[PDB]
Amino acid sequence: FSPTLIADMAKIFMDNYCSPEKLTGMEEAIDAASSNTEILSISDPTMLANVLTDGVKKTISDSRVKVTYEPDLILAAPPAMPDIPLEHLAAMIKGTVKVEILEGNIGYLKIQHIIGEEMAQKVGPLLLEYIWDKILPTSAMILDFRSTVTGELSGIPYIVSYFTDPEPLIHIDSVYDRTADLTIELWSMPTLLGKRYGTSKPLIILTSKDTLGIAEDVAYCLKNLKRATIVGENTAGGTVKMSKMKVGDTDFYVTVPVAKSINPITGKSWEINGVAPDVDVAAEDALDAAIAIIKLRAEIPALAQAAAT
Amino acid sequence: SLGELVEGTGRLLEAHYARPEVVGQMGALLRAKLAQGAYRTAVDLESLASQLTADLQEMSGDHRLLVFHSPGEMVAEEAPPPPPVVPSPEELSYLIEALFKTEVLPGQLGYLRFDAMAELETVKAVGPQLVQLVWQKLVDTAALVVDLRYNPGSYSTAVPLLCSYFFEAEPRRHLYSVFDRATSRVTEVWTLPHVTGQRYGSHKDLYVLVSHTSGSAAEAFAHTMQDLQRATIIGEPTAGGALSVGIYQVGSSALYASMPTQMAMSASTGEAWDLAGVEPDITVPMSVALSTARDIVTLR
Amino acid sequence: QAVVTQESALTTSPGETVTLTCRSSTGAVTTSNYANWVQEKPDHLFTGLIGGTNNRAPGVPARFSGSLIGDKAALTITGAQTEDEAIYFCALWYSNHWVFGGGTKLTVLGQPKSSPSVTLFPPSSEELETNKATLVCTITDFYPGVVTVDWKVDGTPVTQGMETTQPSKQSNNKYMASSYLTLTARAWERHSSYSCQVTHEGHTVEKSLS
Amino acid sequence: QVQLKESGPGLVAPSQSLSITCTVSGFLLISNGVHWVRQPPGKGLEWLGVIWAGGNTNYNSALMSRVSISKDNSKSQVFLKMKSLQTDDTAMYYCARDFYDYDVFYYAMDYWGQGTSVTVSSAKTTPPSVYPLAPGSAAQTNSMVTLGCLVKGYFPEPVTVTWNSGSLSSGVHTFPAVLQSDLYTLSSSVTVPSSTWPSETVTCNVAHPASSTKVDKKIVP
Amino acid sequence: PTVLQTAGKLVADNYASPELGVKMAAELSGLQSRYARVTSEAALAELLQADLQVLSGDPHLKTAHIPEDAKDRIPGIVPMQIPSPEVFEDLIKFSFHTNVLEGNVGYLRFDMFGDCELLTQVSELLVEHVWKKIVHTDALIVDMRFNIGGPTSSISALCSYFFDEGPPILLDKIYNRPNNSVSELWTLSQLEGERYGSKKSMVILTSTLTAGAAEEFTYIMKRLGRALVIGEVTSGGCQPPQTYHVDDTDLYLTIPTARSVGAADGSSWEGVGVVPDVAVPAEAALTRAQEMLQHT
Amino acid sequence: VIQRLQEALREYYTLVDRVPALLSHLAAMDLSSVVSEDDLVTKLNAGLQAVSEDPRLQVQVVRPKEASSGPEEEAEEPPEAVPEVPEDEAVRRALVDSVFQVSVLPGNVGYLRFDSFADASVLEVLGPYILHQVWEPLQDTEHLIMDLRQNPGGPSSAVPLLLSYFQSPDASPVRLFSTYDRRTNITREHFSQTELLGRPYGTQRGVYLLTSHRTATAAEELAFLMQSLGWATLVGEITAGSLLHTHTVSLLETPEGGLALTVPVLTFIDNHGECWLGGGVVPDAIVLAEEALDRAQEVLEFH
Repeated sequence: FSPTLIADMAKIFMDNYCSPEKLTGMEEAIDAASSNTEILSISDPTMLANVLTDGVKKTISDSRVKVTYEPDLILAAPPAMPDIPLEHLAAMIKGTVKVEILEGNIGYLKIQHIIGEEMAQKVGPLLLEYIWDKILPTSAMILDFRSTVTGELSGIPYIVSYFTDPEPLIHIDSVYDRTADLTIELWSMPTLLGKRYGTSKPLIILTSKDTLGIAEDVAYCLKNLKRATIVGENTAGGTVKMSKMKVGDTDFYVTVPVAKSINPITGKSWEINGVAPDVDVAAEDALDAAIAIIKLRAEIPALAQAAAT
Repeated sequence: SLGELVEGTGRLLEAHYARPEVVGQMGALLRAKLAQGAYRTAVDLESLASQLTADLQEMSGDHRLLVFHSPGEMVAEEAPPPPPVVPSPEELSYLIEALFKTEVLPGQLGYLRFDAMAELETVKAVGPQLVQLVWQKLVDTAALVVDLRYNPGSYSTAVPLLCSYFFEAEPRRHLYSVFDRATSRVTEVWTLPHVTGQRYGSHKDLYVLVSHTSGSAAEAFAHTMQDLQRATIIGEPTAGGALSVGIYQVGSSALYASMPTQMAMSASTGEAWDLAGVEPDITVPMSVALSTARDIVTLR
Repeated sequence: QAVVTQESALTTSPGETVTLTCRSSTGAVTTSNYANWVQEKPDHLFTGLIGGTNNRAPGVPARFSGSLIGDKAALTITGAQTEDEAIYFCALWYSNHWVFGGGTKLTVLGQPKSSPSVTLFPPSSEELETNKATLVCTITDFYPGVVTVDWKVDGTPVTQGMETTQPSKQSNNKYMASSYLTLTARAWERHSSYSCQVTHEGHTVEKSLS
Repeated sequence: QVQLKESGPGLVAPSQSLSITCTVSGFLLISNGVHWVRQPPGKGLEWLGVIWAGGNTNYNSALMSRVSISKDNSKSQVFLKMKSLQTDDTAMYYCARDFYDYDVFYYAMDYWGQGTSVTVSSAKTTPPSVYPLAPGSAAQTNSMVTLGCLVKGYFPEPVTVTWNSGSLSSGVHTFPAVLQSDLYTLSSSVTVPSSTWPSETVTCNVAHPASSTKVDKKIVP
Repeated sequence: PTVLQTAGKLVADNYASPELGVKMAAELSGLQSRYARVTSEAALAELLQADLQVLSGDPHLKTAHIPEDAKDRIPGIVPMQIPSPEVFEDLIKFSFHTNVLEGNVGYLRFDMFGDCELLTQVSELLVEHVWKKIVHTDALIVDMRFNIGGPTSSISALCSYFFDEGPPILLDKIYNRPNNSVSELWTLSQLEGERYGSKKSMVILTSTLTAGAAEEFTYIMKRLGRALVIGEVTSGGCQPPQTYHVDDTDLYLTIPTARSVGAADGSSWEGVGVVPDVAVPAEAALTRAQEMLQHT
Repeated sequence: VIQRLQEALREYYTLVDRVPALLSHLAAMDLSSVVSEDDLVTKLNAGLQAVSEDPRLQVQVVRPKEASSGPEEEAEEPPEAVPEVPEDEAVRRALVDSVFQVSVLPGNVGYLRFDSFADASVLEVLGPYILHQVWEPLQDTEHLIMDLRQNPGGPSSAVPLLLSYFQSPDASPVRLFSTYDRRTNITREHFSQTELLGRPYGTQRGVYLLTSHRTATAAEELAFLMQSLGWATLVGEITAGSLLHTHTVSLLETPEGGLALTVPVLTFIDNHGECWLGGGVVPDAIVLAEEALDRAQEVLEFH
């Protein structure tokens, strides 16, 4: 063990935590913890991990930060792979989406995985006809994120851009990564492969309590941009990036949020609390409600013109 | 209820209404409303007062003749210097100094302010001292401002005497005729041929300042000065509170009728003054009236 | 107010005409009062005879008629029969309620007279144990329905202790009644002859015991 | 055929409530109104109220407050609720049908029920004592002998008297009841061939419904 | 007080429009003690000036206090010799520019309108120099863009060369209040020179500086429908003002003393000036006149 | 909801002239704060009242706990029906005598009470008998008290006929009100009748109408019209506010939990040109219902 252990955990935490400005008093609690003889009296490594974990809680107020003792932890490395041609990547993407026109000429696109910039640039031309051209002529659009739990940050501009004006460029999100000490800015793209959907047609996004990750960010941003109505349940409240980090040559690990979104409109984030629906309904009922909203609103102009004269 | 008021109202009007020539026509019309069925729509004191007030205004045009709730029956008569409280020592000059504020404004403009009209019996005792405080000090001025913006009036007994300071010494000027219906008054009211102290005279410019709080005898003075074309009246429409009416309660009800018993006919115009406020020649808020009087003097 | 009055008793004989009247306290009886005439027969048998002033119900004899006689409603029986003997009620409608009159008791003379059957019963031994003794005098099959029963203990007329029922109609239209003499067991044993004497229309029927 | 039958409680205490039912048959309540009428002992008839087909009711104003009439169309029942009883509410209560569909309009009470007797009293229910009435004078009067049963000290009415469980229907007389200090007393007699009694037994069976009591008395010489 | 009365008399006796003076005698009588408290002569003049403005609505009326005023009297000329008609013609040559522009268009710039006497006596000496040069042109441009001076009696001479001889035209009517006299300006049937005729286009050029009798000729020619006005709205002069001393005092009253009453429209060129038919900057007015004439 | 509401209003709301402005404003509201029926009702109700000032137009949801039933009315009144009127004249007089209670109060004051308004088809049949019960007995009186405190109304079809007993017999008839039903183009002027059966009470004698909070439908219309024409003094409580001038339109939006909208389809314009919005007749002399008869007597005594 040693007191060295505490010092080395602390450095990992301090060097990587996404919000260093909130760490007043931390260096001091580290010093105290290193000389706390009750801590020094712990021989059980799992008890040591639990104690340090609760100690940081009563110091930092962030429930995502944890120390664990994990002997026998092996992380599954990415699998070995031959060349995968673009046509087979396109077939894999087809398997993660459901594209449909629902009665009423309403576009439906269920997206299980938000694809990243590389994939979108390289395989997108192979999917244009299959996904996008099918739903382009619809009068309204429903994006179904109710079961979306994975995705890439770099895909966000590709979704938002199709639903917004080319000009002015929109600053969609700003993400800070503490480990890289870098801010990543996400902007709309004035030129796209496909045609824009326009700004007039209704866009509704369906959400569930399971909706997690980049999908929460897409919904949050389109909501704050006043482009989309959110229908369903409050989303899960994920984190842009967690890292689980080994402490030296020891079996202790520090788990820390290392990146965060700082929304250009709200100043806040989708993270932790998730995104609140505009129309709150059970997730199983979200699709029916979205359809009903779109249908009613489309009826309004004709109603008005009959009443006016 | 409706006949109880109507029978009392007719009897009150016949005996006391200042325009007796209107009574024959009122006696025809007021009871006509019952027989032709008009009085089958009113079943409250408020409805009775509103219906009769509308019908009375249509037949008379006289805003002094009005039916109201007994809660709205005047307030009380004004309380100004009584003769029984007048000091005997000739340092009574001090009382006159505080009753009448006299200034000589830049440009040789007289300013006279006083905020009540005492009874003529009070004015008789104070007259020798009034010479020193008002009449002599304003002799040098070429124009006079009389401020009545704070004057709630009183008794009109000294109004002919005060007005006489602004006329010729030897003319005998008709001011107004009072027709009291409760008797047969028909009393012409004239200027006095002699006043105590120096008259201001009929030539020098006179401006009378008025407000919404200007009342009774002060309204009568402002009105007579206007009607005789002697002074320009400046400020707000006056209170409308003259002593030309009496109040008659309607027995067994919460209503009354206020009735003019007196007509005031102005001498120089022939006009019947139906009160309701003096209307100024130059209508301005009360605060602006002194500035306005100065502007008229400057650009004459 | 809205008090309906009728004669209280009338008497006729068979073949004569009788008129019963019904008056409203409130004013003249009119068509709008829809005078109804109801007949009460022994042991609360009510039968509607005339409705709406002059409409005879279908099952009613043609000898019954109703009319407005001046200011009152009238029921006329032309050629009265012994079976017309009943109580007649008048009822008047007053826009929201009905008011019944007091009823007229009609007696038809010439009825067939019947003399009473008398039975005298001694106190039971079972009852004597209780220290009371009741003598029971039953009277049946008499007409008209009014008797007078006198009791005598040892030749001496009894003044107290007797109770007589009000005559009741039997199925056969004749009447019945019962008279009770209650003594104490002691008194019962102190005397010897007991007599129940029933007086019906001038005649006397007495029964005795020892 | 048109029938109306009343059923009520028999005995009720002063200051309490009264509920009576009129069960009709032969006509529908959805089409005909029903009236409630009462007859106090040794008094004339008194109208209480009516409930029309449509449900509107009208009451004798004198009673107005204490009375309430209602019905059950499906059940063919009309009910009368009467409160604040006094002993002067003692009466025969009747239901009668309302009719007006005549050649000329008029209202009539056309068919009357048989009535139900209500006794309003604070007196206590008391079962009867039954005594046999035997001739005493056992001398042959003729071919028949007349026997009886004395039903003494019961409250309230009625009592039922049967002879040999209804078998003897033969000149049976049940006399009216006398009331002395709130206790009724009545007799019943039977006439039988003298050759028969006492050879063959004669029994009177008395039932007092209000006390759920049954007594049988064998009449012996 | 005498000063106010003496001032008011000179205003009342000489104002060009006496019919608009209802109330004026009463306001003159309205001598204020505030006015009598003024010891500063310039402040007295400013105050009476503003007083008249809130009573008469004419901004040309003014009272001024002017010690040390000396008006320049007409120079001595006769003592040195009679100005001969030949030197007067040479002086008029210096107030005109006479040209035939490309397109056969006459151009005549006139810096000073010259009176009836000067026109009757010296015109004969300028007939060949001015008029005969531009007679044969197809169209005519009168440039008044810098004309700021001129006598009234000249107007007949300019108008008459550009209208028919018959019927005589009543060009203007001018009322002078001090003289109590209406002066009528008419066309003249017989002229020294040949008429230009009524067919050839006449354009008059105007600027915001164009002032006085030049505005009247432009106004009259425009109202007669003979000339098109090209340029800016004219200055809006008055036919005569008079600046008049009050008794032996250093106070002066400055008053419009005559006015035009146009026969056609009942109105005047005065004050508001003359509106152009074609509105353009004054520097561009000549180019536009040439363009309009060439297109027609 | 919003779509269905705008459609319902355009085709059925009595004040058609307010539809253009409503169609402009309703779609422009901020609806990103409301996510419940109760909220939607409350929000639209506040906006509708601000724009219309018409309390008759109101969104209302069922009890949220039992959504199959709500605050959408109860049921139409059942008075005497024409198919249930007796044929016999005695019965008809007797029925009229219980429908209308007539008293001559001390001081020669007529009292008339009746507690329903039947259809004019029923009043036609009863008219000859009403002459005997009502119109003749009150002829002797100098003032009349009409007690409607227990009258829940019924059809308004006989209201013009009843009113005409308190009007001049002559021709032309008097204008009572004008109906404007938006669902069609009614604009029907309703007038008094030039002839009545039996003696009219006339237009001169004092008339006092007693009202309660239970006074409803046709009884409220009769009281309001006697007041609007200045023919009688109304005394008692503010009436129930139940007039037959509206219709209820369900929102087929079950997500919105049992909502409906009550819409006035009819405008009632009186003889003074005032639109009556119902919500209750307001008495001239407001008192509790128990005090109304005493108050009418006081007004009569001190006239």
